[PDB]
Amino acid sequence: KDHQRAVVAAARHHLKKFNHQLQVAFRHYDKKGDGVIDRAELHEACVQANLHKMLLDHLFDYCDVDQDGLINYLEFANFLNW
Amino acid sequence: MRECISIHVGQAGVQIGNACWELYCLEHGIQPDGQMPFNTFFSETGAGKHVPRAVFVDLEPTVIDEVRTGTYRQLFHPEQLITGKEDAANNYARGHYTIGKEIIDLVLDRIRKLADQCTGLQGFLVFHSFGGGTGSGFTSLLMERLSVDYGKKSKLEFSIYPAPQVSTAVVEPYNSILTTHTTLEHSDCAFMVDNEAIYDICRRNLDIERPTYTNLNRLIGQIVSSITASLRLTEFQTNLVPYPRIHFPLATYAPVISAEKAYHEQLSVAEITNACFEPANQMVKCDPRHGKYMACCLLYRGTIQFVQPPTVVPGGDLAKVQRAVCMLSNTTAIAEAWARLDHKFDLMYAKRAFVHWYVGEGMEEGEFSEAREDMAALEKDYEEVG
Amino acid sequence: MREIVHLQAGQCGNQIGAKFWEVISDEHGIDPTGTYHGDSDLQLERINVYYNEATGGKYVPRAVLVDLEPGTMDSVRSGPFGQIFRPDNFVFGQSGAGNNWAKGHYTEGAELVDSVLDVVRKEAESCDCLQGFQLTHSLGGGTGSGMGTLLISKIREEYPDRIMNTFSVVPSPKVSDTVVEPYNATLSVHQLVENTDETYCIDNEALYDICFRTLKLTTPTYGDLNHLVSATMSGVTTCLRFPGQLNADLRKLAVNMVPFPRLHFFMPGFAPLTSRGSQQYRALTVPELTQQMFDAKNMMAACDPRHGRYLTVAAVFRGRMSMKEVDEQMLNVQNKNSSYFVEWIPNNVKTAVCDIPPRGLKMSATFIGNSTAIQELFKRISEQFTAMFRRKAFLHWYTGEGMDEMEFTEAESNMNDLVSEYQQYQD
Amino acid sequence: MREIVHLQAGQCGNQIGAKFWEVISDEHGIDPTGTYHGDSDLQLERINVYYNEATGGKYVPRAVLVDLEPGTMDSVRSGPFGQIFRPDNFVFGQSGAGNNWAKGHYTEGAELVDSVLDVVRKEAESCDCLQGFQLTHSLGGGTGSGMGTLLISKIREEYPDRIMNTFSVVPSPKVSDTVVEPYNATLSVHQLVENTDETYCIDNEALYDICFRTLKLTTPTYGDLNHLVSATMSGVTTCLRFPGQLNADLRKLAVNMVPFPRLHFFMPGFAPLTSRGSQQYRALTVPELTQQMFDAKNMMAACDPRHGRYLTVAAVFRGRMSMKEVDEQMLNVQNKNSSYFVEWIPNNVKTAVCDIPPRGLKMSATFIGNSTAIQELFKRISEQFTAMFRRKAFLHWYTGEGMDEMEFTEAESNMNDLVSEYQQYQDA
Amino acid sequence: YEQMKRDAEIERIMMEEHDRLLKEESAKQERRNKERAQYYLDLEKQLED
Repeated sequence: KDHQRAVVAAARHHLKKFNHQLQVAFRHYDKKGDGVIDRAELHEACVQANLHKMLLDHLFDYCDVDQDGLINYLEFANFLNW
Repeated sequence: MRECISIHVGQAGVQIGNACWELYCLEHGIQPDGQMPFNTFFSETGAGKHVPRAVFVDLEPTVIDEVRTGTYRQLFHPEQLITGKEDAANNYARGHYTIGKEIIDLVLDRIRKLADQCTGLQGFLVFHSFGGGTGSGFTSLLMERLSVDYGKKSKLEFSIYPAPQVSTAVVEPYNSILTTHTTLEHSDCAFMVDNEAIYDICRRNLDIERPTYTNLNRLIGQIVSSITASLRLTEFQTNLVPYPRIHFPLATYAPVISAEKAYHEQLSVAEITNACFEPANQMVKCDPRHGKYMACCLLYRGTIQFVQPPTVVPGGDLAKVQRAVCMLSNTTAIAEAWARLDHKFDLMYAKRAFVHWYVGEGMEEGEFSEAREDMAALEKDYEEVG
Repeated sequence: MREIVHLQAGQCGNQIGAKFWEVISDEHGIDPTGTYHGDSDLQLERINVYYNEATGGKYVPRAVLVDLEPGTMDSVRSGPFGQIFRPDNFVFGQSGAGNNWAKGHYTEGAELVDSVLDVVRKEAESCDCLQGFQLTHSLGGGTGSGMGTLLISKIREEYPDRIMNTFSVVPSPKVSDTVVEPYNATLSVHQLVENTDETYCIDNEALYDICFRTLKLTTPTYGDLNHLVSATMSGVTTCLRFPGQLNADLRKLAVNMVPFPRLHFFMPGFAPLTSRGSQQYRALTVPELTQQMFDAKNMMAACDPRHGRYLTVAAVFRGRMSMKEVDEQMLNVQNKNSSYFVEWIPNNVKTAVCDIPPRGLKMSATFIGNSTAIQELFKRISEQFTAMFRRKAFLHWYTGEGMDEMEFTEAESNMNDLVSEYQQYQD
Repeated sequence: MREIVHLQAGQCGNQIGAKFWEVISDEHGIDPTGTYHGDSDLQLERINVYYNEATGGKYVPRAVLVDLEPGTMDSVRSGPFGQIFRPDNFVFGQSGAGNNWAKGHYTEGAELVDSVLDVVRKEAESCDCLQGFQLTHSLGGGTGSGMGTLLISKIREEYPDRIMNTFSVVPSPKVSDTVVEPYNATLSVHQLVENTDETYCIDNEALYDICFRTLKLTTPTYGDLNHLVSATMSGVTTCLRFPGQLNADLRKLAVNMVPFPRLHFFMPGFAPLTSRGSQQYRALTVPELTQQMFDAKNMMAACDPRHGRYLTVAAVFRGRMSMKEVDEQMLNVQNKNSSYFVEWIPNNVKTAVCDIPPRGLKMSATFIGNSTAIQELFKRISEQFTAMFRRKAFLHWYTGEGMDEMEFTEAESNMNDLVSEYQQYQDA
Repeated sequence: YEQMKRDAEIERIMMEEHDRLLKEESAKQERRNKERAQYYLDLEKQLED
C-alpha cells in the first residue's frame, strides 16, 4: 500500500512538473470537462501528460475531496501541483 | 473558654462519637453543615462555619469512610479523620508495637494544632473500648504520649468494659488486662459501661426488644452530654478517686423510660434518686449489694452501705423528661468483675492459648505476667481499702 | 487499603475461582465488560481490596490462573465472566503433570515457577500495604496440590509477615475419584501445616449431604457445589470490604481462633439454606438461624462436632439486625450445651455484624467452626496409607523421578503428629 | 538550529537508517513529496536539525547513502528517500563488496568514499553550528564494518569536537545468518573504541523475545523489527526539535550519561510496549511506566543484569507529566532495588522530561541505559575468534590484501584491552 | 408505617423471583420430554434399516 502511495506521490510530482512546463488554462479545461477530481477526467489528464486504470481511479479518489470528490476545486488545482 | 478536645479511637469509639456529635449539634442550633440558620467544643471560623474539636482514628478505612461520605461531611475539617491501611487484627501487638507507628505522628500533630487554637485547657475526652487491638494498644500509646506531653491537664476516657458472660472476641481478657496495666497511671479518670447490662436495661425499662448499637450509643451520648452539660471537670478528679489507682467510676441515668409509660408516671427527684440506686437500673452488671459505695456524684439536669433540661434526639426512644439525674458512682462492687476477668485470662494462660501471635509480634512471655501481677495488685488494693 | 491478591491452582480451583469472581463482581455491580452499573455509592469505595483500575474507568480483578493443561484455561475464558482478567496473567504449562507429585512439586512445575512468581510480584507490587493472598485448590490431584503446595511455601519465604489465606477441597474417602489420593493428600499437609496462616477444610462428601437433605435438590451438578464454596469466602471478608456495627478484620479473626499454632484447620458453613419448595413458610430471624448454623448436616466438612468438643467459634453475620439478639443467642447455645465446649476457654464464641447482606436476602450469616474431632478426617486418611504403603502398591511412579521411601514416612508422622496434638487438647 | 551530519552504512544499518526517516516525518509532517503537514507549530520551529530546506514548499533531508552494491540504495529508493532527498548523493557502484572487511575498506571503500566525503564535508561547511556525526552501521558483516570504520577513523582526524552517533547491531550468540560475523568484530574494535561518542548496541536476538513474550506476535520479519530500534533513537533528539519542562542536549546527554573516557555503549527501550489484549488490562500511567522499562524484558541484549551492576542510567521522557510524580517514583526504584546500582554516583540515575509525546499515545518514554551488564558479551567474541584462529579458518580474502597472524592477535589483545582496562575498575 | 411498607415491597420482590424459578423448572421438564421424543424417533429409524 505504501509503495502505491509513493507511486501516486511521484505521479502528482510529474503533474506539477508539467504544470510548470498555462496553469489557469489547464484548471479551466479540467473544470469544463468531467469533474474537478473526476476519476474519468483524472484518466484523461493521465493519457495527456503521458502517465499510462484501476490504480489511476484510486489516485483520483485519493485526490478527490472527501465527499466533495472535486479535490476542493481550488485545492484540486493545488494537488494537480503537489 | 472552658474547652475540651475529643478523640475517638477504635470502632466503638467512632460509633459512639457519631451519636455524640449528632447530640451536640442537635443541642445547639448547629445544623450539620456547620452554619447557624457554643464554643466550648466548637471553633468558629469567620465565614460562619462551626468546626468541632474532634479527631477520629481507626485502622480500617471502612468505618471512617462512612463518616466522610455520610450526612456529617460538611462538619469536619477533612484531615481530622485519621485512617490506616491495615487493621490491628485485634492485637495489642499490632496497635502498640507494629502498626500504630505509621499514624501516631499525625495523631499527635492534629492534637497539637487543635490544642494550640484554644485559650484555656481543661481536658480531653478519649472514647474507646477494652476488647480490640486498636482499642487497647493504640489507646495506650496515645495515653502515655499525652500524659508525658501535656502534663496534668485532665484526660477522661469512656470505656465499654467487657461483659461478665458474653463477648464477641475469644481473645478479650488478654487485651483488657494488658491495656489496663499501662493505662492505669497515664489517664486521669475513665468510666465503665457494659453491653450486657445495657441490653437488660434496654429490655426492661424502655419496653423494646432486640436492641442494637445505635440504640445503645444514643444512651451513651446522653450520659456524656449530661456529664459535660455544666459548661454551656477537675472537680470530678479531686472528688471521686481516693488513691491514684481507683479511677473507674460507674454511671447510670435515672429516667430512661419510653413515652407510653412516661405519660402516666411522673418523675420526682425522690423517684430518680432512688432509681439511681436500684440495682436493676445500674448500667454495669455487677452486684452492688455485695459492694459498699465509696462515693457518688449526682448531676441533676433540668443497707445502702456507704463506706438546661435533656434534649430529644430525632428518631429516638428516650422520652422528653423535664428533669433527670446522671449518677457517677464509685462502688466496691467491681471486685468480682475483676476476679472473673482475670480468671478468664488465667484459664487461657495456663496452656498458652493464642499467645504466639503477640509473641512473634513485640512482647515476651513475661510481658503478660507483669500485667497479671499488676492486676492482682489492684484487687489486693480494693481488698486493702475494704 | 487493606488489600489481597487472588490466585488459582488446578482444575478444581478454577471452577471454584471463576465461580468466585462472578459472585464478588455482581455483588459489586460490575458487568463482565467491567463498566460500573450500581445503585449505591458504597460499592466504588472499596474496589481497591480485590481489584485494580484500567484506563477508561474499567476494573480488572487481582488474580492469576495457573494450571498444567491448557484445556482448563480456555474453559474459563470462554465463560460468561472470564474475559475480565489480564490476558498476560493467564499462565499455564504445556506438558501435563498427570496426578504426579514428583512433577508438580519437583520437575514439571519448576519450569513454570519462574513465570508465576513474576505475575505474583508485579500484581502484588502496585498495592500500597499488603494484607495477604489467596489460593483455591484441592488436596487430591497432582498439580492442583503439588504446585499448590509450592506456590504457598515459596511465597512464605518472601512475604512472611502477612496472612496467606488458602482453601482446600479435602479428599473424601467415601466419595472418591482417584485410586492414589492418600499418596497426595498426606504429602500435601506436610508443606501446608507450616506455611498458611489459615486454611479451610471443605470436602465433597458433606457437600452432597448438605445438598440432599437441606436443599433437597434433584440433580446437583458441579455448578451448585462450588456455588456453595464461593459464597462462604464472601462472608469471611465482608468486613474487609464493607462497614458495620461491629466488624472483625481478616487478621483479627486469625488471632482469636487458633489456640496453638498447628491447629488452624477450620470447618465452614453457610447459615440460611432452604429448599425452593419450602422457603416462604420459614420465618427469618436470628433464633431461627442459629439452629441451622450449628446443625451437623449444615457443615461442609465430613467430620461431626458431637464426636468431639469445640475449641472456638466465629460467626460473621450480615444484614439489618439488632445486636442483643446476637450477643445472648450465642451465650445461650454456649450456656445450655456445656459438654461440647472446652472449659479452659471461658468464652468460646466470637461475632461480627456487617450492614450489607448478600444480594436478594433479608438476612444471612456464615459459620466458622473449629472442632476437635477433625482428627477423624485424619485417622481415615492414614489408615488408607498404612495399607497401600506397607506392600508398596503405587510408589514406583512417584519415586521414579525424585523422592524416596523415607520422604513419605518423614511426611507421614508430620501429618500423624497432628492427630495426637488434637488428642492432648481433646480432654 | 543545531546539527548532526548523517551517513548510512552496511546492509544492516541502511534499512534501519531507511527506517530512520519515516518515524521523524510523521512527528512534523514532511510529506515524501515535501509539503509540510502538521497543525502544531512546534514542529515548524526546528526543521533545521536533520534537514535542509528547498524552494517551492518542499523539504529535503541530511544524509548521504553509501553501500558497495547497487540494490540496497535501489531498495532504499523503493522507500521514500529518493522521493525526498537529492538524487546526487546516492553513491552506488555495481562492483563486488564480497562481505570481506578487507574489501569494504580497501578496494571499493577506498575508491568510492571521496564521492561521498566531498558531500559529507559539504553539508558541514554550508552551516555554522555543526556539532555531530551519525553513521548507521553494524558490527556484523565485513562490508558493513570495513566501510563503517573508514567513515569514522579519518574524520576525527579533522573534525575532532563532534557528537559521533553511530549504531551497531552486535553479533548475537545464537542468531547468525552469516558465517563471517565472528571476524568482523575484532577489526572494528581497533578503531571504534576510541573514535565514537554514542553507540546504539542492539542484537538480533533480543528483538524477537520482546516480540515473543511482551508483544505476543507470532512473526518478526525484518520489516517491523526496526520499530524496536528506529522509534527509540527518536526519543533522544526530541530535546532538540521540541520544547519541554526540562531540556537535555546530546552534548548534555554526552555529559550526563557518559561517565568515562570510553564507556559509551548504550541499550534503549520504549515504554508503552505491550500486546493487543493486555493494554486494556494493564494501566500504564507514570506509576506503572517505570516498572515496565526497568524489567529484564525490555532489553536490547541477552546478558544477565543480575550478573552485574548499573553504572549510569538515564531516561528521556515524552509527555505532560507531573514532575513530583517522576521525582518520587524514580526515588522509589532507586531505593527499593538499590543494590542494582553502583556505589560511585550517590544519585545513580538521571532523568530528563519534555512536553511532546509520540503520536496516538497519551504518554510515553524512551529509556536508554549504560549498564555494565554487557561485559560478558565480550568473552564470546574472544571465543568466536579463538576457534576461528588456530585454524586460520577463512583467511584467504583477508590475506589477499594482507593482515598477518600477529596483526589479528595484537588486535585480539585489544579486545581484551577493552576488557582489561574495564576489569581494572570492575572490582576495587 | 415506613418500615411496614418496606417489608411489603421486599416480600413481593422475593415472591416474584420464586415465580421465575417455577417457570424455568417447567421449561427444563419440557426440554427433557423433547429429548425422550428424539430418542424414540431415531430408534424407530434404526429398526427400519
